[PDB]
Amino acid sequence: FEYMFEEVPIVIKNSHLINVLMWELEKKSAVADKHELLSLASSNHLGKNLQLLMDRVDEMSQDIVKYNTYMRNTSKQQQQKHQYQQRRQQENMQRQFKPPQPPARMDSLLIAGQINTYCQNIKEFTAQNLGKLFMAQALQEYNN
Amino acid sequence: YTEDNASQARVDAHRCIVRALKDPNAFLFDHLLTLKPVKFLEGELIHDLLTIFVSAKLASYVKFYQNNKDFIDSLGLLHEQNMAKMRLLTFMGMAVENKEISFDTMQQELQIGADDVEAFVIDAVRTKMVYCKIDQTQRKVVVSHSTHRTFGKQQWQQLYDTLNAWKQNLNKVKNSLLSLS
Repeated sequence: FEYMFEEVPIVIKNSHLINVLMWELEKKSAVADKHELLSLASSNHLGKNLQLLMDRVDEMSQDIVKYNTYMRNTSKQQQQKHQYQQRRQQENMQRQFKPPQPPARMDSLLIAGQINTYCQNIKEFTAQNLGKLFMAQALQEYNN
Repeated sequence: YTEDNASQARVDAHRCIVRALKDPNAFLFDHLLTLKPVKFLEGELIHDLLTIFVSAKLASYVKFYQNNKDFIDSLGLLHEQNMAKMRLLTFMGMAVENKEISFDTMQQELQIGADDVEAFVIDAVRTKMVYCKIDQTQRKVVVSHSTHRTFGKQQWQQLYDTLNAWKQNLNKVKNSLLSLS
């Protein structure tokens, strides 16, 4: 699952007349403060990040519980046919069926790469809020 | 204007205050004192009421209603709306200082009874000047913040050493957060 989707890095490019128009707009505008990055309360942005993860691991729990049963299908049937090996080979000396399919394994790779999308983002979410928590340790720091 | 042609600045100098003393939401009477005509004018005219308003408190105005019933009531002004401004500016200047302040102060400073406080605290917390709170069970007024009437060189000085360590504490994290990558 590491080469399941490789990532290509993005670099921003423009002409210089957009940089004129970036310099043109920024002066002539209303003052839109950029404050929305350092927000320091998100627990339902974190909550639905983890709740959408939990149903796919429960989907992953569904996939390997039946993977026991597919082995529970085959572990009986291999010994039952080797019982039928020892049943039928003893039969012709004294005279002188369907194997199951597994769960189809592209969905089991699709769930791990989907849980790979939860793993990179919620841990990048982790120090993202913890950075604004630790800069806020410096905000209360003089106040007695 | 300048000091020279502040002689003609009589009629709007009356008008700017007595339109704004009709206005119950004009809250800065410090900007009406920083003018070149207004320090030049003194006497009975309405600038004399401003020094009762800005630094001074309701003890300095409840004398003044006994002296002139005529002159404050003459031009543009009714008295009880002026009172509720002066109810605020004593209490707002009190709520700068203590921020642990009890209930009995305002029955004794602002001269109302015991149950007239709790509607009146909402009047201060609505219009944006002091955001106050009541721990009403333990009979306390905890406030969050308060606004000042005139500055001083102490007043810049509290702003300096609070902000200087706050720059210095953010110097440490600007070092530490950019050094991660």
